Amino acid sequence: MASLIYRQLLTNSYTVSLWKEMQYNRDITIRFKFASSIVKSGGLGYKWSEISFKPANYQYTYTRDGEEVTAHTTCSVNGMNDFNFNGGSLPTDFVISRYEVIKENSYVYVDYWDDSQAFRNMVYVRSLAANLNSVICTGGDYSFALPVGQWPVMTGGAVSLHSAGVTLSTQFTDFVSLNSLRFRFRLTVEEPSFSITRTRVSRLYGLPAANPNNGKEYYEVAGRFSLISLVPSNDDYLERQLGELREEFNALSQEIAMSQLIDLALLPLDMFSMFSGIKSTIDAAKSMATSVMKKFKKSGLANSVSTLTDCLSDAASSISRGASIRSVGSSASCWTDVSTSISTQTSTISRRLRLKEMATQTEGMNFDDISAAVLKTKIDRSTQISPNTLPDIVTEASEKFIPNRAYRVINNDEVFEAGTDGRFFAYRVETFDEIPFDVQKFADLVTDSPVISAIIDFKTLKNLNDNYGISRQQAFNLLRSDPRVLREFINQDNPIIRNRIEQLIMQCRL
Amino acid sequence: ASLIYRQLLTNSYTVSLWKEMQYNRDITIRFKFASSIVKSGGLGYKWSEISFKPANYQYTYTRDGEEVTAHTTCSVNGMNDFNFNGGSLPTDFVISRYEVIKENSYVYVDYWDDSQAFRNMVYVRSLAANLNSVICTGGDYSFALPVGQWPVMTGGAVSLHSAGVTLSTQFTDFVSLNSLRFRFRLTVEEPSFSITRTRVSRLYGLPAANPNNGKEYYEVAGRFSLISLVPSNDDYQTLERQLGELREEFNALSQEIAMSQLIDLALLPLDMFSMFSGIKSTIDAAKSMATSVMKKFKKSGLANSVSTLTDCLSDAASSISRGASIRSVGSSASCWTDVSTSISTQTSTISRRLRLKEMATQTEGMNFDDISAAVLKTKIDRSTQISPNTLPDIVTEASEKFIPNRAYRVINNDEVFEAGTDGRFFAYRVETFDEIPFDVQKFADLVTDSPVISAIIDFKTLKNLNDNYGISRQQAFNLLRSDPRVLREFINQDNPIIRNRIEQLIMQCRL
Amino acid sequence: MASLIYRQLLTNSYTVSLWKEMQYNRDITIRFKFASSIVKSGGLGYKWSEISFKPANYQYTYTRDGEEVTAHTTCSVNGMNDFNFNGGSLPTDFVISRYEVIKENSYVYVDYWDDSQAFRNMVYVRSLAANLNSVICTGGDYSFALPVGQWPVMTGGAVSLHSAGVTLSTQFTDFVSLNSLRFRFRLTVEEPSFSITRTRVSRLYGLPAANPNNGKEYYEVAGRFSLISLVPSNDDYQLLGELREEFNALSQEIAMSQLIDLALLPLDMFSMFSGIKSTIDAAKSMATSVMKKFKKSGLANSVSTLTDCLSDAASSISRGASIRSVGSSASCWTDVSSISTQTSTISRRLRLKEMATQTEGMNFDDISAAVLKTKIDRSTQISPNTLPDIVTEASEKFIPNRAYRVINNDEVFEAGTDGRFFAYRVETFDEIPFDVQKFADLVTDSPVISAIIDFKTLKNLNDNYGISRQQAFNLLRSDPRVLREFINQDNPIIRNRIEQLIMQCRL
Ligand SMILES: *[C@@H]1O[C@H](CO)[C@@H](O)[C@H](O)[C@H]1NC(C)=O
Repeated sequence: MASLIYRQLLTNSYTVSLWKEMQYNRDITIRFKFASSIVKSGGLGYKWSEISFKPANYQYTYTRDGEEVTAHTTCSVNGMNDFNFNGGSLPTDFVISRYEVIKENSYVYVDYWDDSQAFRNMVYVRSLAANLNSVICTGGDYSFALPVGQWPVMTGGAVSLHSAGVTLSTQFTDFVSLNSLRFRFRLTVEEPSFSITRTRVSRLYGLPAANPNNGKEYYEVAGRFSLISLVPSNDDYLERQLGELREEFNALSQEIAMSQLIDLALLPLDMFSMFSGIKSTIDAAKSMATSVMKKFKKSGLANSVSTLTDCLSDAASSISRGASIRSVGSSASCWTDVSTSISTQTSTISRRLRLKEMATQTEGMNFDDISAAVLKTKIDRSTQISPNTLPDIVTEASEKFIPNRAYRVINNDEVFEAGTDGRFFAYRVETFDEIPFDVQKFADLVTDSPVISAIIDFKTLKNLNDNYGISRQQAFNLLRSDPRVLREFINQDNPIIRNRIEQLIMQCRL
Repeated sequence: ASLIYRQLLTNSYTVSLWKEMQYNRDITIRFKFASSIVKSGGLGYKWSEISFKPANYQYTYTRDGEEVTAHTTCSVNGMNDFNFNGGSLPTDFVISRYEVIKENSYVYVDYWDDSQAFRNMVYVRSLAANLNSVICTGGDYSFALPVGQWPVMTGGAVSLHSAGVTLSTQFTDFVSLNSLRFRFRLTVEEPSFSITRTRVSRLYGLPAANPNNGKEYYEVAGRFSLISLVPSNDDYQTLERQLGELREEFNALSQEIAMSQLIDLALLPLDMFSMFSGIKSTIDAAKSMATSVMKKFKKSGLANSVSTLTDCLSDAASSISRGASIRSVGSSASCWTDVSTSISTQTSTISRRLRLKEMATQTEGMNFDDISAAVLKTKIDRSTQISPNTLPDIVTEASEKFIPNRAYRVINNDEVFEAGTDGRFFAYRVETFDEIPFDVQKFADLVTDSPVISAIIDFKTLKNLNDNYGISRQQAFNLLRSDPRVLREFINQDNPIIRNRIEQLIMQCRL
Repeated sequence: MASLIYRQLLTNSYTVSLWKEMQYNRDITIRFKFASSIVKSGGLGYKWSEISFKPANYQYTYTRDGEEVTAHTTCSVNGMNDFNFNGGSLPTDFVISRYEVIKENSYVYVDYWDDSQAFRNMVYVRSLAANLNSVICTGGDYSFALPVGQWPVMTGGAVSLHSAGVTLSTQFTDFVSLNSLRFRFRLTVEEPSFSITRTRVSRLYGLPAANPNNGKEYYEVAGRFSLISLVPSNDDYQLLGELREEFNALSQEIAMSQLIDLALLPLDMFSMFSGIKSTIDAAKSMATSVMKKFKKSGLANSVSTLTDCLSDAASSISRGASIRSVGSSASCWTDVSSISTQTSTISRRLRLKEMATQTEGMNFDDISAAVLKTKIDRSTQISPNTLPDIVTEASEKFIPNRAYRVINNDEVFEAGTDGRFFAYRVETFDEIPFDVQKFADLVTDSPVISAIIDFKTLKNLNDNYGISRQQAFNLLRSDPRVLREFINQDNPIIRNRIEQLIMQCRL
């Protein structure tokens, strides 16, 4: 459990979240404006080349419900009809070679954009739809300034714009390029017609392309849109000296309670519990489990685990082991090997039981459990545990917490111990009395059978059985490293155990 | 079946969308050049420039049974600027500058279609195409001079060979297209271009006056294979009354649920996949349901209480203020024996913390939340109104409001101590069930460390059964330990004192 | 454990990453240039209609710290003031209707772009910052080409460019479109003023809009930028016929003692994909690649279908699916010589009991996964597109026939997918009629065990290599300790069975 957090870091290292589907629902005030292109031919001044529409950019600033919002609109037309009027071939007759008009068969496009969060990084959009209201575009009065004679005026023209389909588009300009929202509008001819006064043309529906605004600042229409777009999870599109952080640990040296520590080290403190409560203040939250894992699977522990896996696989499959490497006792196995007297051999064989402890081949208190409990106590009670600094501190912890530990194995009422400090014992279960430590049997048992972690190691167990005379059940449970009886003793206030626990603390400090 | 709860809590850190798709498609690029003439003033013998322009062409051509709308845009770069002046007079034929295509120059062609490969193509890798080489021959452009003979530029042939491919963007006044950029190199051929009635001929290249030769387009076939990045949901181009209805559906299917098969299902490690693959129809290409449910799951009473238990063991182990403050019954306070709010009160307050022993792996028996999850799975699989959009926060409301009033027990040397959130507490013996005074300050020290077991077989029904349907020692031990073997044995032997308890639990998981 | 890896694959199926937040910090040499637009009115040539600025593109190639980098810089100005100077209403007096001048109120924009990686796919950016140094920009000598008269020369003018905020922009052209970075610069007038000679204008500050480059090839200013952008993790965005034979060549070369030592380890995803000397792309996407095919197979579909049938057997009861049930009642764990047929059919779901964590012994799929991890670290032919569906063909075709047992009151009931059943007592091996309709009621709920030590070899062993009570109980329970102890005692009646298991783990 408390070592299952390490096993989980390992397992989920492959993951070493970023996007989010955000829904947006906001009201808008589309204020657009037509624009006309007027090219007058030379000569006397009686001949006009074209009278057409021009896409017109228009940036404005209106008031939302307690916010001031800048916006930017661009109106355009498609499918307009090209009419013309030629009354004579002489330089003194009024002629307009080709002018554009809008009718049913045409459509009116309006690109819209704001500075809001919806259009900040909008490149992908689905579930798009909008409810727009209909308006009325009325043309104005443009006086064709002829040199001499009369002055025809194109006056009138009304047309109702009704909502239509919506899409995306891009407003291109010489400064900014904007991924914008394209509203379509259909046209219904109204009663006011446009007619050129003092001319033989009148009673023709449409809108004139000389003064469509009719001296207005804009044409206003309000709307609402609802869509779902893609945006990065992070809505935005010195820390310490490690010596001094070690001194912060030395300030949190020793004062973990023992009942509380043993109760804390019996909880599956999974990723959520382990990275939620720690220091209760961070904005980013950008997968800090991944941020610590990317440094966790770069260290000696992880490389040694992978080396164990590869020596097992290779040597099993076909590979011979170098003359320095030797098989002690039974058939070859990384678990049973003298890397390279008996003290040395047993320490070397114990250096892999640390990996057994974090390969789910344990039976008891699983020392890495207590190491992780201490870690979760320290990074909780502390404050300089910044997400940049927790990576490689979890690894310094996992690699420098409780280096000198000890293990044991049980076989038919006969226990065989071992430790990385070069110590090796063999002792009976019922009546503790040492035995000649049996090599070629300790290896054969520890290779396969479940191993136990010697928090109650044979020295302390002897001292305890001697002074605090022990019952059979208590002895069996201490051998099996049972937290129930361990905490019953810690509440019985047994100094022979409190000393061992304070020594574990002084060894798990750093 | 609480493995779903455990894995949700564990993988809540992850809180998929995009997808790598391969597209291998044929194309018929029907492209076209366009020339830009500018004729100087004076008489009409003087030409300012004769150059190229980016030339767009949109059309609609037939695929193998599909009508595909397409869009091409051709252009040339690195062309050579030749000139030719017959003199300095207003009447002499002069072309101050004209562009010609040679080997050193390159031809660019942007291509786009209305198929699926191009709708949201913004990132691409493994890009490659198999294009064939073509030939391009010059046209016949008759320079209109005011008076006299009529020179005509005629000839020129250059072969276009396929080359590297990349991306580009075809801008217009109406649309903007994320397009594919085919590049082409040039190699001279035998037909050379020359102006009739003029002292120039037998020089290689392709003129820029009229490349199309009057052809409506030049056509070249190809195929392209690539790998692009796109959103999963292909839709990026082109609750009180409902929850009450679902409550009613649960409170009408609860009794239609069975007991034997439910106990059979409650021994299954139903992982995320096992729970979210067997949806009724996998309705339409749903999102990551684990993330969808978790982003609601980790805001609730359950998860916040887990975090509180965590932090109250943490601070308590860090400094002695919290342990000393929680005011336990006595003889330890790690965090668990805390009374926020007599015996009844303490026991209920402690059992509301024992609610986490189930999803803390501190159990040994039937693990009641397993039954809750199983009933949830059964109902959301046999229901019709359950949507993937409303299942988030329903997987949380169920976990939070299933079996609010529940009971737990602890065994210690042939002495069994029960307790419940409803404020009940019974102490008794294992073999000969006989009530006994309940021992506070011992029940707490035992439930802290010793494994805790669920009260599906609680003392009341246990004693009714021991009287009517009197039981043997091994079966009684296994009922205490809540074994599925003996439980299913009784459920197949049709014991109504267990069937009624199970139906009660069902009426409590009704929601 | 070695089956827990399959259960974990199934669990993490929801993850079936691609993007990443990368930090780029690179040095750059901003070599920009101004450009002016001199428009001359008609008449004689003394009257100037306008002298404005123009967006000035410049494309070049410069040397970074061991790199040769191609770059592109676009200079522009904004908020420049418009001054005028008229010497008379005649066509023969030197007049400039409008000329643009620079002061504090104005700003200078510079769009910058390179061919490096930082600019290849820059579409999203955050935490943008930059360190730029200030420079001085001065105007040259633009001689107004008067047909006749004096020669006015606009000369002088200097301005100090101080850094300002940075943003994004897009440089558009008739050839290329570049997602570029917009460096903005504020201006402070310097001591040298701009003045037109042989003309009544002097001792006025700013930068002349006529010749701001001063005849230079560029204005060089160094800089550095830092950002955090989104990028595809795959850093490139901008053919079984012989595999089976390799497996069957590697099958028996593998040993047995060390294989059993390795088949007890929870070789989770890290441990399973660490010893693979993968490619730069496989190490990034291996797990999801194999998972997207692992949840497409008969194994996954059968698991999901058992789950669907358990849900439907708990719900349907009022209309309960009455297909068949031998035993107490419908379970969907027992859904069906007739006896041999039923047993094989039940064993095709005891494989799911195996990969559902409801076993006690060596859990044959675990041995299969151990063989897999021992073969795919040796096989030379392993590749990113290749391991996916090899993991699945392995999981599907390793040990097709496999047997199981259930113990009840010292009476073992066996079963096998090969249509064989054996009932027998633990202490005294002697067969018994196989009790169907009880074997099912027991295998349904009681734990099951695997047939690594199956009855045939078990009896051969109890005959030849006389066996003790505890050793026999542990061999029934399928204990790896006693298993490895026999394998080290060199018992051919177990070595042969293990070799058979290998040869079935063949692919
Ligand atoms: C066949 O395998 C054995 C061990 O399994 C090995 O010693 C031998 O060299 C192999 N044969 C060849 C030709 O390599």
